[PDB]
Amino acid sequence: SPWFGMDIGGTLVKLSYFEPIDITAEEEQEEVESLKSIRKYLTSNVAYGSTGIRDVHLELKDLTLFGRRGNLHFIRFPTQDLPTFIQMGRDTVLCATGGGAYKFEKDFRTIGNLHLHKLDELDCLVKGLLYIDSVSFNGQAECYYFANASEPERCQKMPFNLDDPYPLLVVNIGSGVSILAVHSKDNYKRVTGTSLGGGTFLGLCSLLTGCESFEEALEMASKGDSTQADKLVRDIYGGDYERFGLPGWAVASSFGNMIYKEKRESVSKEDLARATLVTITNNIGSVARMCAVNEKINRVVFVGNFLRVNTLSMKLLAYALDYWSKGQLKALFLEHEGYFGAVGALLGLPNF
Amino acid sequence: SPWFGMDIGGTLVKLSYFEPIDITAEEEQEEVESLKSIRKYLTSNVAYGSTGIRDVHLELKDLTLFGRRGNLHFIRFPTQDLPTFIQMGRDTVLCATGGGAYKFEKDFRTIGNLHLHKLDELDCLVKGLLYIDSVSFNGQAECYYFANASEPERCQKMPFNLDDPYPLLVVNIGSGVSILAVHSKDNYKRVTGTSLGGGTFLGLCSLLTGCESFEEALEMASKGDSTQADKLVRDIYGGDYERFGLPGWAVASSFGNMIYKEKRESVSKEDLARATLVTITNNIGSVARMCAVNEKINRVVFVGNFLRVNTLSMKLLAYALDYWSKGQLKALFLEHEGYFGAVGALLGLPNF
Ligand SMILES: Nc1ncnc2c1ncn2[C@@H]1O[C@H](COP(=O)(O)OP(=O)(O)NP(=O)(O)O)[C@@H](O)[C@H]1O
Ligand SMILES: Nc1ncnc2c1ncn2[C@@H]1O[C@H](COP(=O)(O)OP(=O)(O)NP(=O)(O)O)[C@@H](O)[C@H]1O
Ligand SMILES: CC(=O)OCC(=O)Nc1ccc(CC(=O)N2CCN(c3ccc(Cl)nn3)CC2)cc1
Ligand SMILES: CC(=O)OCC(=O)Nc1ccc(CC(=O)N2CCN(c3ccc(Cl)nn3)CC2)cc1
Ligand SMILES: [Cl-]
Ligand SMILES: [Cl-]
Ligand SMILES: [Mg+2]
Ligand SMILES: [Mg+2]
Repeated sequence: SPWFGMDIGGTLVKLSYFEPIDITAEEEQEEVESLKSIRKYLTSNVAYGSTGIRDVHLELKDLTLFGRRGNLHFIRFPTQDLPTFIQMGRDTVLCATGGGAYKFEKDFRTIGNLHLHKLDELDCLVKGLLYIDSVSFNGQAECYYFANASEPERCQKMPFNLDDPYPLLVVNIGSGVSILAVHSKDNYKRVTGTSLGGGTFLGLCSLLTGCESFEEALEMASKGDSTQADKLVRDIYGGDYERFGLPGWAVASSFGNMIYKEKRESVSKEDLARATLVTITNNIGSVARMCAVNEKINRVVFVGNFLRVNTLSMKLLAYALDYWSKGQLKALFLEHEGYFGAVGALLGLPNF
Repeated sequence: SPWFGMDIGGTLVKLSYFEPIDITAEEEQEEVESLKSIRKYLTSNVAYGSTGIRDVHLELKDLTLFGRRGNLHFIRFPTQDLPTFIQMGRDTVLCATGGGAYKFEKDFRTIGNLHLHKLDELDCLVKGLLYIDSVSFNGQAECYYFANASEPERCQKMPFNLDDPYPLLVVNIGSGVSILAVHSKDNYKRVTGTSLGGGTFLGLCSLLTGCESFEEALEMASKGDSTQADKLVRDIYGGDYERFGLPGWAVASSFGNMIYKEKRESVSKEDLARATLVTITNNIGSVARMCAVNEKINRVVFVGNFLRVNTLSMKLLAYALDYWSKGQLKALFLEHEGYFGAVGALLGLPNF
């Protein structure tokens, strides 16, 4: 069977596909035509239908997995379009994780003789993260941070070594947020979560601005000024509040200036998009900091797809975590941040 | 001079006024006419101008303060209307706290010979809270909780004793949120804060629903269904997620269902108001729980005016704190929750 790992989230389905490249002359004859058309279709296209996308830049090449060499591909599409995916299949062992592995279990079994193996979301995320970092990103670091995140004339992306990754606080920003504490390869726990995640950003931004996509929401936010909607410390005090170490630029009340009708009438869509992004991102960073202090962990890695093509939130997290922790916490990021559950699911295949 | 304590916040000015009731025959003759008209005007009216309100139900009667007996009155008005207040004064020692004590310092000194004494916000809140609880609410408890907050057929308001109030986690919900740890009468600290507070609720609700007042926002929210906007755990999994103790009704992504255009077109204003209230309140409770765990404090008291005439948020905080802490944290509330800074400022008067 084709080796696939699937993570069916509330918003996106993430798929990891291992394409063998050591196909002998005999193995190619023994392969069925449906298998050849599948492998050709996946490798000959970067867009699948109207909503499927292969993230070509993330591909791992010449990976040795399960005793074979191949390429590891990373594919995503909206969970809303899973019926189309299943219908394409109806006309194999599937290791699946995420909430949709349970919700859509009966749907996957409409594909005759298909064996669906639901795998623990926490196990898949941790095993997938540790595996990708162990094999590296084609010889480059999988993990990176923003060095000197306080000075913008110096803030630049730099590699970070996770060869001894324990302990680790994993902040998974999907539709919501889950916070995980990883103490060893076999000792990890879900600490807590918050409901203010990527779905909040996208849903609120759509209500406030009328944007029609995650990308359009980010483009609006890049042009906006969140201080037009937010009430800052200096709006309340007239300046910094030194007694409690609060700079004048710190947000005292997100959207707090929107209690005034005249300010609601002058704010732009871009301003509101930026204020939504800043509000959600700062809240995520603050919860991550509080959890790191309680878990006594100083390395905080952020995953999920809320940070995909989202350098604003990445740099805001790097700056905020460093600033508010007085330099005691480090914000870490991962190139394959959206796909670790799908990889971890694929890695559960030998158990069946 | 008239004995006043003032807390000038980003949204509301809170005023505590001590009305002496042991005025002798001689003292009444010696009083100036402007003083008599002030005392009569404050005690003969419950509405001052178009935006000032005296919370008559909070009045403390026959209080002995600074060697005199009197009544302690509690008055509020929007900070936006402070210029009108100052202009009424221009046609005394003022102990003032809050951010506006700094921002509007020069404005108060336009009142000739008026001495403004800015007092620390943390000192005023703690001293005011401990004082009011010490003198009781006219013989009734100042502090209360919601007993059996898990069962709605049993959840009822019940008094709580704070005669030995240490340690105490104070969660001050104004425009934003400040979290304080009180270890003794002279040992207390600001732990942290969050920018998702009452100003976020009011500002977002006004943007999303067009409501024109805090009261109208609460009335809309009482009629709404937050699950029309929020994505729940059961929306993602099809039910409860027992592996991590997450019930199906828990919110996985606030406003997360608003990523779908068809759901944005069917949601009502009341639903969005309720989702705003639930989102802000749950985030406040979660941050309070995390801070309580780190500070090793099990009594969490909520103050500010976000909870004024807001039983929904109070009961949500009581239920959530008890449920998510497995019964190890207790949500506490105070009748004079919006006025402790103003009282603490009034109590600083003998120092001048
Ligand atoms: N093309 C996209 N479409 C939708 N959302 C996107 C897209 N790209 C990035 N995002 C963001 O990524 C978030 C979803 O991240 P993701 O890690 O895939 O979560 P999920 O698994 O689908 N949901 P969950 O069930 O909570 O794990 C969305 O809420 C958006 O903020
Ligand atoms: N009549 C009202 N007008 C405005 N807001 C109200 C009113 N009644 C209750 N509120 C709520 O109370 C919150 C303000 O609470 P409050 O404790 O008075 O804060 P503040 O001191 O004015 N702001 P801060 O500078 O952050 O301390 C508002 O954000 C509303 O959510
Ligand atoms: C392994 C993995 O990634 O799983 C995926 C995942 O976790 N999805 C998910 C994300 C977020 C949530 C929300 C949440 O966790 N909670 C718990 C804590 N809450 C409160 C509320 C009030 C108080 Cl006073 N205290 N706590 C808020 C709701 C639920 C599921
Ligand atoms: C005594 C009293 O009541 O004073 C009144 C008061 O406090 N007003 C007030 C309320 C709230 C605030 C906001 C805030 O405190 N912060 C600090 C923590 N932040 C972050 C962000 C990211 C990360 Cl990664 N970490 N931390 C967010 C901003 C500021 C003032
Ligand atoms: Cl299974
Ligand atoms: Cl002073
Ligand atoms: Mg996910
Ligand atoms: Mg205040």
